Amino acid sequence: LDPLSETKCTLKSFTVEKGIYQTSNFRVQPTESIVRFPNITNLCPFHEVF
Amino acid sequence: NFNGLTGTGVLTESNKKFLPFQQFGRDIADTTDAVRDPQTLEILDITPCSFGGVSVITPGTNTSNQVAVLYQGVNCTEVPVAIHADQLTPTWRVYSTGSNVFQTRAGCLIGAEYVNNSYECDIPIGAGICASYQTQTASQSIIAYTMSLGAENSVAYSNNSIAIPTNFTISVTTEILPVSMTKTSVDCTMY
Amino acid sequence: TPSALGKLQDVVNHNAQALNTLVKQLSSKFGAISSVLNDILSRLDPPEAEVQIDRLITGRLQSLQTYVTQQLIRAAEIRASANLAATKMSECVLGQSKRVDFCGKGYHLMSFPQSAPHGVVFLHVTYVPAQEKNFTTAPAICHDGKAHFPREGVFVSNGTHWFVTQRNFYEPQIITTDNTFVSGNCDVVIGIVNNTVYD
Amino acid sequence: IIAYTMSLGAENSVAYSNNSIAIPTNFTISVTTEILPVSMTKTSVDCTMYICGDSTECSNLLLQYGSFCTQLKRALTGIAVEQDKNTQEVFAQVKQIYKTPPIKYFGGFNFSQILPDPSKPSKRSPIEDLLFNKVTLADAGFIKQYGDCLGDIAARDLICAQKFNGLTVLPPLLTDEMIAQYTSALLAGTITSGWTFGAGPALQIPFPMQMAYRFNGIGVTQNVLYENQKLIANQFNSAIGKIQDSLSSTPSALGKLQDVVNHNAQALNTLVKQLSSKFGAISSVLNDILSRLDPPEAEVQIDRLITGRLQSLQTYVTQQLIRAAEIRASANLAATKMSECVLGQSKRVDFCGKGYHLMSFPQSAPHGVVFLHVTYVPAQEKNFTTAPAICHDGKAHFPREGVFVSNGTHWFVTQRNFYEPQIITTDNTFVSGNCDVVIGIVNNTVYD
Repeated sequence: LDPLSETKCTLKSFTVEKGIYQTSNFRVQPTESIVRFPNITNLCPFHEVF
Repeated sequence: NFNGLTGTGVLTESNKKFLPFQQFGRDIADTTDAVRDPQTLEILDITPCSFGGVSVITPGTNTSNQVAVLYQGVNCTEVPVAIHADQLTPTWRVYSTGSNVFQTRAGCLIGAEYVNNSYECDIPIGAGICASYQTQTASQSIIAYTMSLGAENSVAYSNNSIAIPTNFTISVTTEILPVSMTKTSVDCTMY
Repeated sequence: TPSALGKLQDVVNHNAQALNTLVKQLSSKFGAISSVLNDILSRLDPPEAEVQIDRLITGRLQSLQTYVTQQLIRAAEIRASANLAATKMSECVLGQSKRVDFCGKGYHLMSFPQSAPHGVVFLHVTYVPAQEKNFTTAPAICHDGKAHFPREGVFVSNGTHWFVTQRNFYEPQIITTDNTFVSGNCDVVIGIVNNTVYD
Repeated sequence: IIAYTMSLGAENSVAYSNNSIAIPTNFTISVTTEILPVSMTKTSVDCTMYICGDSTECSNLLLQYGSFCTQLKRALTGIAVEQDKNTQEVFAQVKQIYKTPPIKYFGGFNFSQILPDPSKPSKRSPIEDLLFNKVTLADAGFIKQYGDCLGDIAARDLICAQKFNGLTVLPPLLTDEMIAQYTSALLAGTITSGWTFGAGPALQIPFPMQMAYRFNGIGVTQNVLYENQKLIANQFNSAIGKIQDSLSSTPSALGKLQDVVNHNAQALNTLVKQLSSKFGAISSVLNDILSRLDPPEAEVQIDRLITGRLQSLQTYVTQQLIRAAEIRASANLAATKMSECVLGQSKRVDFCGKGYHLMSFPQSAPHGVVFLHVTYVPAQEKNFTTAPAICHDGKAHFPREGVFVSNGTHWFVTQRNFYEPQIITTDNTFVSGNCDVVIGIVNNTVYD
């Protein structure tokens, strides 16, 4: 919810004394993509049988 | 993913001299740092995605709930969160704006008003900047200031001037030192 | 001040935080389907149960090694303080220490020990001068053909007369032959001044 | 290659005798560079970044440990705050930041080599500039632009790889400028007041008189200084310059601090390389296992990797804790050395430099401290005949604060650490006891 809440969860106490008591976490960004490059390597003789 | 090699990062198109027999590149730390396109020949450097640790500066909860945030080792000009609420899940807590940012040599400090008044360091952040929930802003808020190393002073050194005390004071200071810890014992099988 | 004995309170807090965490480690399912042994033997057969119990034995053993290791390191920190307290006791209490900033801040007069739980407290008494004045100093006094240096104190003048006195207490007394020692002429001294001496 | 038995130094044989005493006729002010580490590199780690590798499937499995990772984090934070406290206690011993006045002739002494030079930023001294240029830090913990790790990784920028796994170095609380200010304040206080600014208020007194009291604190009377003030100032300046030249040419001057930083960097690098090691699994990446092996055994494999990397982190933390205990002992020793040599005149031998200590000066070294110990050392000694007492009239006259000597047909009295003959006088010699109990008493006159 808020930084004051993510620090209590790590300190496991609902009261947080004065200071920098917790380096909560780090920053990240999600992504998405596809697989199985490449495709132009070659054709297929599948047409020869059909 | 290019030829079975998965990962996450930012491509920056380097001119790294990959030879015909080279398709992947690993840096000094055995970490991937460049790859070739399985179709074309462009060499793309796999640079890391936005990454940086956060430190939550909080005064005594008994005092208040206003809290400051520090992105250690990151310049404010970077992308701290700057999201539209639909970019990253693990850090829904957003503190992009606030009109209170001060870029220290230790990181971008959000939620603290910088002041030129040097006081005694209460909450050490880093790079000389310390925080405090001073009530001289009167309202009260989290501020930031270069720690005051002490009260300025000087001695009028002269080739013929000397100082000799006239009275004294019997100061009784105190010192505390741990001498013995708690003596414990354990049972391997019972534990 | 409630945070005066924090150095000692930290000890009993870490010793508690060391065992309390060591108890929560028993809930850690180290490569196992359950952290309670009785549940494993009740749910699996000995052949397949040993494949799980053998794992919990490793983690719970490493938890003790991780515990005993820190205690040894902590034990070294206490002895260093105990040796310092043993030295600060013998030097500050059983005698007068000339080591600056060791038996308190200032010239050491005496120290008094006080017992405390899992620690020790020293009441250091120090001589701190105050309300000093400024005078004119002369490294030596040029008498009738010879320079007289201060035996143990230092020379000073309020502007019209010269007197000798200790450094840490202004007790001006006249320049006397017994208060000074003669060594050489005056030309060898840089900032020497002329002033009579009492015989 | 030639092997041999190590020599224990050049041999010597003191010409001892029941009536032979050696006393110095001259002396020399020497300066020695004593380096001591005061801090080490601070660290902070993310368990998931190091181990899992940004995978939600491995996170909760890593959360099955929980406390294990947090214990290490707290230990590292403790080490960090301990390094900060060490710096504070070593440098911030005085709360009054003294300012150096317009340099006037200090009876001959020239501190231009250790005073802050305003001709460049950081307001530090040339020796401190050299010290800073000698040591190179792999990661000072400062701000790094996002473009740094975005290309041109041919250099030794392993910090990118170390940060890709949670390992990150923090900047120390007190910047180099604050340490320089503390050092300059201590130097100004010791050169303007002496040993008084450590006990309380700054009592001003000429540096010549300060050095005279230093000398009186080791036997040599004030006259030995006043009558040889120019020579002593020249010796001090020459020794300072020689130490500067040595620290400049000698590459192994700051070897202790260099080894400290190298050990820290090597520990970080090996802890990173441990990631590429196959801890009995089929691959180093958990995604490969997830995409190739089934959950039933993939969970056990992930547990295996997690245990291995947690043990790696635990070994690193234990080594860092031992090194931190070492550096804490060193920092306490440095604080004591400051309080004794810098803020006072120490009587302990081999603690404030080789020889009788007169005064010392601190210099802000990176992750450490360099003490310039000024000492008093005799030279060109000479042999004389001694007598424990002097019999004049049925009574023995003993020395008050020195020793008897004899150049032949005449007898005189003098001090120990310097040669300054004076006639045997009643004020110089106290009388107690007859002449029958002493073994080596000689018949001679005591002037009145």
